[PDB]
Amino acid sequence: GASKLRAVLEKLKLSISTAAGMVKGVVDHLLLRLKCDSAFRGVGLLYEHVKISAPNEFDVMFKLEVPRIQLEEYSNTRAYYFVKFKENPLSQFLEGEILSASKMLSKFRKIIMKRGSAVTLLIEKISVDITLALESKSSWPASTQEGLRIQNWLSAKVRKQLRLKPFYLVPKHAQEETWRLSFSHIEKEILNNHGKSKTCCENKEEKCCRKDCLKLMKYLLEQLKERFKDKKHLDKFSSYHVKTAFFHVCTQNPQDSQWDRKDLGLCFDNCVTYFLQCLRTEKLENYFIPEFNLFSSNLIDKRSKEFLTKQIEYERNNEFPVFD
Amino acid sequence: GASKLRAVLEKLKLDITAAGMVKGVVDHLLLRLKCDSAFRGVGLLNSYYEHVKISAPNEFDVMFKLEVPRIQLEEYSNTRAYYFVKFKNPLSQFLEGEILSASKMLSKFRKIIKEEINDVIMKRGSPAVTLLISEISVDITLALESKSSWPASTQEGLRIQNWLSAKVRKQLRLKPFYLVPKHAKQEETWRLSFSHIEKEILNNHGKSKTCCENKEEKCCRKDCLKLMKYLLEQLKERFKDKKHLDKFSSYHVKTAFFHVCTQNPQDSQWDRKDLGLCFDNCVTYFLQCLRTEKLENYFIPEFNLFSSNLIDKRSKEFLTKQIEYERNNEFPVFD
Ligand SMILES: Cc1nn(-c2nc3ccccc3[nH]2)c(O)c1C(c1ccccn1)c1c(C)nn(-c2nc3ccccc3[nH]2)c1O
Ligand SMILES: Cc1nn(-c2nc3ccccc3[nH]2)c(O)c1C(c1ccccn1)c1c(C)nn(-c2nc3ccccc3[nH]2)c1O
Ligand SMILES: [Zn+2]
Ligand SMILES: [Zn+2]
Repeated sequence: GASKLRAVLEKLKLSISTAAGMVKGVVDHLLLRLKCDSAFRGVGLLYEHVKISAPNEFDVMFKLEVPRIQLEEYSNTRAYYFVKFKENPLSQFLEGEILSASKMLSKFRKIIMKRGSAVTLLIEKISVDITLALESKSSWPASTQEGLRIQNWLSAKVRKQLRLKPFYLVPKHAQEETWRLSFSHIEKEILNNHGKSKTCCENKEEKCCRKDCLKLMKYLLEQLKERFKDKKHLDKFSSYHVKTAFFHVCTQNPQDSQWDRKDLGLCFDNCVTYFLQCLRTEKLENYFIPEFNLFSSNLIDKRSKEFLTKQIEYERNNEFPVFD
Repeated sequence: GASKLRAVLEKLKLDITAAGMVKGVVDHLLLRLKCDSAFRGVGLLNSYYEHVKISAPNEFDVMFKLEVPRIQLEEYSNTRAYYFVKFKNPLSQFLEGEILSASKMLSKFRKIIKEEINDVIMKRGSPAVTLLISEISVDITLALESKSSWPASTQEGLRIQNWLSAKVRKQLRLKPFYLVPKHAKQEETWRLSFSHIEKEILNNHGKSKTCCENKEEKCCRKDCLKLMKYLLEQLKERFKDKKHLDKFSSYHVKTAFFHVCTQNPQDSQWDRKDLGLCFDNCVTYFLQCLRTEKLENYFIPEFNLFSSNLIDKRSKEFLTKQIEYERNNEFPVFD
């Protein structure tokens, strides 16, 4: 039954660098204007399409390095932090000793169109969501110590090299002045360098279906969210849950031969299965922050997960009619 | 006879505390050099110390790097490896016309180091300075760092695509390259250096990313390289009172080994069980390079390390005879 999945992927691919050229013009302009300011002088780039079905909705991130940062964990949430400082161009945005996300974002929007993580620009069909992020080159927070468990797949050496890279903090409510950990750069680097073999997907002998499986999962969730957009059951699910579950599946299946392209049908099915399991048991560990449960009852209620479970099982039993 | 090979490797493994002493000197030198405007951005390539000889644990090798932004290279004759350094300036005090003088820069480098050393002893281009700590030796090399694109002479080198992948080769070529002062057969030229890339490929050396991180994936690449280098070191020692082997170096061994890695890209061609054959096939390849007088620089394909203009055929024939004898008699020089 994988032929239908292949048809779906063909249609998704036929739907580019033009629109991105327009977006690039606008983003370079905005970054120059921001760089003229004392507080955002170090602003910089770390295009991405959050929804695979929306080729004209872009997502970019403006970073800003914060040297010698001091993090205060909010409420043992493992993912949300106050940003204190350990000579400070962000002093304009302090509320006591904490960097205020409110003031910083207010000024950021000022320099920058439409309304945490911060601005939606139009450039008649193209939309661009811009998120502000602090960059830190300090070691990763202690809540990540047991995350990114790629040692049996991409290797312990790669894990060390990745953990030597910066981490990011985006403004997000937990209490209004908290910042949330972001590792989207690591997710991207893994997705584009995803095999146990370094030449994975560089030759016919070593073609795998990891990326295709992820795209099919994201498209399944997007189609289901669209179809039931009039109900509220699926409003809290996002491609972040899909990507986290996909990375967990990659950890469970670390060999390239478990992702042979010929087995797309099974591989995708496996992905679906794991996601469904996560829904039923209400457990989806953040891939980088293992004590953060994205499927906690404090975040998504039981009924929403049961509804998504039923809809997905229906789709799989009927060869995914929502793909059409 | 692979058991003897593994015995040799065991003995080579069995103090490197010594580095401590090395570090103590190195840091201090770097402190002093950083007070000068010309050497303001000096640092360690980074690992403070390396060893060019597997059998000289007290003989260390250090590279001090210094970034030259907006560098302009001009290739000497068509050497493909040697260049004059010009600029597109804290180094303007060493400028002879429009070209950076290796002689003046080196003179100042060693002057500063000598004055700092006096507060260790100094021995009199590339290993700019040799310091003897206590009774421990440290060869220090000055290198310019350029973060611009690699020179055009390297465009078809580093052919690791079928071994370490094309993505890895692109990432490696995005790293800086280095220029070490070195005279050419002309005394104000600089020679390309990629020893950082060499270290990276040796310590991340398999097609599989988990090569040598578990029992199922142990390969014998590093052991074959160690055995080749020990073979050369022992042969150069045994015949050091003749000049026949003075021009051969661990660089030749390493270059030939990397070529063999390109020829045998699969981890299953380096299974630890097959150490004996793998090493043999390394020796053979090196031998081939000696007979045909051809050993392309792994990063600069048109620079022939075994050219008749660099090493004459008498030396290559002597080394071939010695190596073939050793291989036919189960390597008694290892003892
Ligand atoms: C990925 C992502 N898909 N996505 C999405 N998928 C859709 C599918 C159909 C229709 C609409 C859709 N919208 C979305 O809205 C995000 C955002 C995001 C995208 C861009 C900018 C900001 N946010 C995000 C979220 C919802 N959660 N999240 C996150 N939760 C965390 C918890 C702990 C630690 C880190 C965390 N990161 C995150 O990054
Ligand atoms: C000679 C040498 N050419 N070379 C080189 N030639 C090039 C030609 C074109 C492009 C790049 C090139 N790089 C190089 O990088 C060295 C180094 C070295 C190191 C530090 C400073 C200067 N050169 C070295 C090594 C790698 N081994 N080695 C050595 N092996 C020994 C074994 C036994 C006994 C003594 C030994 N000495 C040694 O001298
Ligand atoms: Zn692949
Ligand atoms: Zn190995």
